[PDB]
Amino acid sequence: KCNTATCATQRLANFLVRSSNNLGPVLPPTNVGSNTY
Amino acid sequence: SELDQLRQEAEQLKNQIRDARKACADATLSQITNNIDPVGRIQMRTRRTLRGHLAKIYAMHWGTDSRLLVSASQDGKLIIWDSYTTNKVHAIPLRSSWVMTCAYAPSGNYVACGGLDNICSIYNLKTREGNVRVSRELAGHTGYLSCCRFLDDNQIVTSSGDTTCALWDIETGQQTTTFTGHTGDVMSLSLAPDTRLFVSGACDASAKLWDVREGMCRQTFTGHESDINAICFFPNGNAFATGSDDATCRLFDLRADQELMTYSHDNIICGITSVSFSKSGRLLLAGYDDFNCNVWDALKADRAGVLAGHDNRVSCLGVTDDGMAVATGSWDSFLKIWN
Amino acid sequence: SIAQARKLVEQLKMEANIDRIKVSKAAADLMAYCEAHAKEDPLLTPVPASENPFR
Amino acid sequence: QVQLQESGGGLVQPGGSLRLSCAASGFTFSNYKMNWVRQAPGKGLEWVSDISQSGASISYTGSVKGRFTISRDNAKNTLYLQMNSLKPEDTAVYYCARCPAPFTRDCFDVTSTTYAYRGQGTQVTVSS
Amino acid sequence: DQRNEEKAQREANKKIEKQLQKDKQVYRATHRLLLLGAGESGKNTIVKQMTSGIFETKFQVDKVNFHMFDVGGQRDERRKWIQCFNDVTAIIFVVASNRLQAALKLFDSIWNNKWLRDTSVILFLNKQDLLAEKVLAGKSKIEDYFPEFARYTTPEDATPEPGEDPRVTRAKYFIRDEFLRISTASGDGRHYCYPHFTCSVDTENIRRVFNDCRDIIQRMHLRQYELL
Amino acid sequence: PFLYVVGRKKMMDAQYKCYDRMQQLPAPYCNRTWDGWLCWDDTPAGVLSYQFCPDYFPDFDPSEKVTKYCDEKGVWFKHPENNRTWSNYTMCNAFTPEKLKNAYVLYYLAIVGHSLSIFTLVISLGIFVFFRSLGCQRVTLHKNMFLTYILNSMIIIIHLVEVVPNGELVRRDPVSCKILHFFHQYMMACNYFWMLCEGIYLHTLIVVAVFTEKQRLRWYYLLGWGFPLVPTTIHAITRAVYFNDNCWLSVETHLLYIIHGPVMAALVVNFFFLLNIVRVLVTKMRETHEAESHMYLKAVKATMILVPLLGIQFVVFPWRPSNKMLGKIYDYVMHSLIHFQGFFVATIYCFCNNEVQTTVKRQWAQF
Ligand SMILES: CCCCCCCCCCCCCCCC(=O)O
Ligand SMILES: CCCCCCCCCCCCCCCC(=O)O
Ligand SMILES: CCCCCCCCCCCCCCCC(=O)O
Ligand SMILES: CCCCCCCCCCCCCCCC(=O)O
Ligand SMILES: CCCCCCCCCCCCCCCC(=O)O
Ligand SMILES: CCCCCCCCCCCCCCCC(=O)O
Ligand SMILES: CCCCCCCCCCCCCCCC(=O)O
Ligand SMILES: CCCCCCCCCCCCCCCC(=O)O
Ligand SMILES: CCCCCCCCCCCCCCCC(=O)O
Ligand SMILES: CCCCCCCCCCCCCCCC(=O)O
Ligand SMILES: *[C@@H]1O[C@H](CO)[C@@H](O)[C@H](O)[C@H]1NC(C)=O
Ligand SMILES: *[C@@H]1O[C@H](CO)[C@@H](O)[C@H](O)[C@H]1NC(C)=O
Repeated sequence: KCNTATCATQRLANFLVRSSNNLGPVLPPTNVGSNTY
Repeated sequence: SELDQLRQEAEQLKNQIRDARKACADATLSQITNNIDPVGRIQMRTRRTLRGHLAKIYAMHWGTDSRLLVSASQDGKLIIWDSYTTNKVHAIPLRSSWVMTCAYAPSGNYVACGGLDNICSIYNLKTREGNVRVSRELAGHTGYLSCCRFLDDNQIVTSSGDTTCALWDIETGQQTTTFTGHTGDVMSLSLAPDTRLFVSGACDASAKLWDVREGMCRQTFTGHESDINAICFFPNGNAFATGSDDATCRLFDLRADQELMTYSHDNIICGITSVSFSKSGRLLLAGYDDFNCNVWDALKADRAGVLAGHDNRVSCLGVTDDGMAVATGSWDSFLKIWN
Repeated sequence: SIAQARKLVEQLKMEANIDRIKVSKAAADLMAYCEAHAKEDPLLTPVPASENPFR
Repeated sequence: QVQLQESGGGLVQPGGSLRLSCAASGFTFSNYKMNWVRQAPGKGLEWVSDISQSGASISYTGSVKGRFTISRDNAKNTLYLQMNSLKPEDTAVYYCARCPAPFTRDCFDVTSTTYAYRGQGTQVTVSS
Repeated sequence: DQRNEEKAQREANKKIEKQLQKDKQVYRATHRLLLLGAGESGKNTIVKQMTSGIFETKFQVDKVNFHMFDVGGQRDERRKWIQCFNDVTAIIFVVASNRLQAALKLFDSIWNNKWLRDTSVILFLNKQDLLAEKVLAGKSKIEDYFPEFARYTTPEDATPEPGEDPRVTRAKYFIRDEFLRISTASGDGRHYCYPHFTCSVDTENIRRVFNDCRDIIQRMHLRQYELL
Repeated sequence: PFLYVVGRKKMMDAQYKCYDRMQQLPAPYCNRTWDGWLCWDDTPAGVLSYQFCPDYFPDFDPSEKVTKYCDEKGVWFKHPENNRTWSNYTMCNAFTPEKLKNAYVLYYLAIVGHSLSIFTLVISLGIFVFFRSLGCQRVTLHKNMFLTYILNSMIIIIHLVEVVPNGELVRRDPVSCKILHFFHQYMMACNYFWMLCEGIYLHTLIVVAVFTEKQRLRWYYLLGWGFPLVPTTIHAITRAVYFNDNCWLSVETHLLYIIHGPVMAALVVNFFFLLNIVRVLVTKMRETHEAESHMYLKAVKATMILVPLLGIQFVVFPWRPSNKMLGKIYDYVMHSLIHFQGFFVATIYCFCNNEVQTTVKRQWAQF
């Protein structure tokens, strides 16, 4: 991963792309619940 | 003792001359042209620009055909520019590197240069194999060369830093006539359109009218307060104006032997570097140290326009032989053509 | 020493006996020369374009 | 026509006082920086003092620093030079010099032997 | 026709521009120095370290071209021709030890000149060995010229030659402070002063100029980036 | 679904590793157990055992904690609803409203920081090319330095407006998306290498080779625009064979150091050039015997104006604090020095420049 200051705009562009536009077609937040591990 | 009656006689001569000047002075030229429609404002813009110099430019000179112009710089180069196509014609590598003036011969075959080397070098252009070389090294002056102007193919008057002007003789190297009488360094001189008379302005706040044939000061024009840096004749030959470091330009008359009008402004502190006249003589252009030049009405003392194309202080300017345009050189190694 | 003082007196006396005219005549001569060459002054009035090589 | 005429000067006893007046004409006195220069017998010219445009910047040479006093009047175009406790070593002719360009901090060619912007001066002799 | 003559001017212009570039490459690599001194200042001894009114010595040290210009042959009126040295690297000033007050009143006019506000001055106090014997013998002390020398104190940063009377070191630093107080009176950061000392047998004069000229070019580059 | 298969590879490996780790167990003890996404080491009845969340799933994040309750009475944590063993994983969920809002502020800060850097540098670049009286050897480097900032700001704006908020574009992963990231990864590396070119040239007139003028700028053009082509093409060929993500919008792989390695190395030696220049600058002020308070003020003033030009903020601030409050402040101070950088360089070296001010004032007053 990038923890340097250089790879910071790519870090921002990566978080925004995953957060509102999940790549999976279902776009489902992972389910954390007693039924799941 | 002996200097008492001589200085007292010299003093009385100045009073009777001053009284004779005021006796022949009744109506100022400003009052005569008061009933004449002024020019007002003129629209003059930069036309051509030259970008082929490294060090600051001291002096320049136009030609009789109003086609070419030569300029000097501290790099030791003489560039004969083309005022129309902006094409460099010649590039003379000077042996020295402190040239302070240059001149253009009326025939267009010779050029002049001088400075701290105390030697006026004449360079021939129409040589055999095209290589520009030095023709005659005019040596004999005990000071730096300040200005020089050609008269014929073998006669040239120089103004060095030893308060003496000498009428040289090319192809011989011997001075023919030496003009003495100045107590200060002569800076610039101008030639009347008759090759018989010329005025020289020195650093003693006085301009002396010299004669080429007999070789002595015919008339002495005073009135300035600081070192005179430039001088120029009126087109008719019966008048002349000059500038100094006191930010004032005074126009004198040869026949009247006195000044007629003063061209100056309140917020102008910088001294005049170069002056020039138009063909008709109505416009008076004078350079200044505040990085721009000015245009003055020679009959009413109105500033018809301000030319501010340069970035550094201007050191030379001149109207063409036909008056179609006026060039201006400054210390920014840049030459411009204004029309 | 004393030659410079005597030389200046001789030069000053030579410049004394000269004929000088009134300023009114000199003012009229300069005014006439500046008004009789107005057509020959390219700086007094702007020359029409396509004529001067400084276009 | 720049004209500078000096007044005063002459035979003075050692330890006395003397005053020199420099009348100016032909130029604006409120635009040019004024100076003083002396010429010792058989020696070159020596700078003495100088005064600024409004008399603020005053500087003297080390030989007569504090001993002399200068003052100018722009409305009268007259310069003054006061002397106190004269010495036998100060016998010389004093010239009223003015460096050429106006409104300039620099001040050139005052000490030069061939200078146009200075008067003939007045001879000052100190003896018995 | 006009096309042939115009093409000839274009070829002649490019040949000149090529020569202007070749000469500019050899001109920007040289440093111009103005060697100025008073009457009998002994500047000819510096020329030994490597009519006509200008003398040019193109001495080279550390593969750096230096171009000195002597004043000998000109007159005493330095008003109109001193404006020609507003583009030089530095003005080498030589003072010989009232010949001192004339040197301080000339250095003052050069420092306060409106066209020399960006030209730096390098000092070289010549006649140091004779100045030492003049103050030691006492035939002509500097007390008559400058009465303030009695009240002057020797600075703590004095680095004199071992085995010398501190009176000479006091006289040397007094002259140095006199020239420095004139330079810092109108010093606005555009140009500084570099005082030094020189005798009739010193051989490190070219190294002092080299170090002084190095400081000038190195300091004016800091002003371009506004670091100073 | 490429992000899923790479996450599956890592989680199966973690199953293997502690399936070996459990084999060294010697001899109130909750036995070692593997949950679905992670495995828990043997704990002596410890309460609320913590560990970093697994980075297998993209929505999750490593900078949080996973909580597990074991052996309160002899058994692990039992959820009251399902009555089955469950590990707390709700805290490891990025894209939470607070996390998203901070990202939205950083997104608009980058847009404003780059849009303001275009209108400020176009005027600055246009002045240097039009005013031929300011033609020096360092101005040509500044014109190329300003041109790189404009090109970098333009590509970043296009990437953040035409690529980021488009979801269908990333799923289709067209070739135009990869070549746009290639130009973004090339102009960014070219910007950080021109800071070295400005630093090398600055460390050529103050320390070494001061007398040598007319420096051959052939190496500066090769290092500025020509050299970054090498790290970008090595990373590109290794990004299509080993780790090929949609639009290359992934910062998890270690192959980005191919480009950002020499970039950091070029900025480290650029930071060393800064310390040498300031040390020389202080030495030049000690000979003048300047006041002590004025000497320190001049050294700090000359330092803050060289940080945006030489890119020192990438060397003095390479760490990222894991704390929530500290991390939020770091993201605000870092994005205010990266995006708002072309505006600072233009203001200091063009607007604040003395030679430029007198030139513009003189050019305007002659009307
Ligand atoms: C200068 C900072 C301004 C911050 C303003 C925050 C609120 C403005 C609206 C933000 C909505 C963002 C929605 C983005 C949706 C997406 O990218 O898919
Ligand atoms: C001086 C030049 C500046 C150029 C700035 C361009 C800015 C364009 C983008 C502005 C924000 C657009 C937000 C779009 C949101 C959406 O996709 O619905
Ligand atoms: C990919 C878009 C940007 C492309 C930029 C390419 C620039 C090529 C190299 C230019 C070298 C310098 C040219 C100008 C030199 C000068 O200022 O005199
Ligand atoms: C964006 C495409 C860039 C392609 C690579 C460009 C490499 C340029 C290398 C230098 C070329 C110009 C050299 C000029 C030398 C000089 O002016 O002295
Ligand atoms: C990829 C190439 C990087 C080159 C880095 C050095 C750039 C120039 C450094 C200053 C000038 C060095 C000397 C140049 C002239 C010479 O060869 O003598
Ligand atoms: C000057 C360059 C320095 C760094 C060069 C090497 C950078 C690391 C390369 C790692 C390659 C293998 C990575 C395996 C894990 C992964 O796919 O992310
Ligand atoms: C990863 C970056 C590698 C290159 C960065 C370092 C380049 C150093 C350049 C030093 C230039 C020195 C010039 C000396 C000139 C001389 O004295 O001849
Ligand atoms: C351009 C630089 C911007 C810097 C922005 C800094 C924001 C400072 C915020 C400080 C908050 C301090 C209080 C936090 C309280 C809390 O949440 O516990
Ligand atoms: C030139 C740099 C500008 C820097 C601007 C920093 C902006 C900080 C934004 C902080 C937002 C705080 C909002 C509090 C209220 C809320 O929760 O809506
Ligand atoms: C978008 C730009 C807005 C204005 C930005 C600031 C412009 C300059 C203001 C400060 C001028 C300082 C001038 C004196 C200092 C100096 O010349 O170094
Ligand atoms: C843990 O393992 C040991 C040994 O296999 C066993 O005796 C014990 O019952 C186990 N405990 C639990 C809670 O599974
Ligand atoms: C899981 O952790 C979160 C965060 O600490 C907490 O709010 C929540 O109550 C926890 N859930 C359980 C079942 O412990």
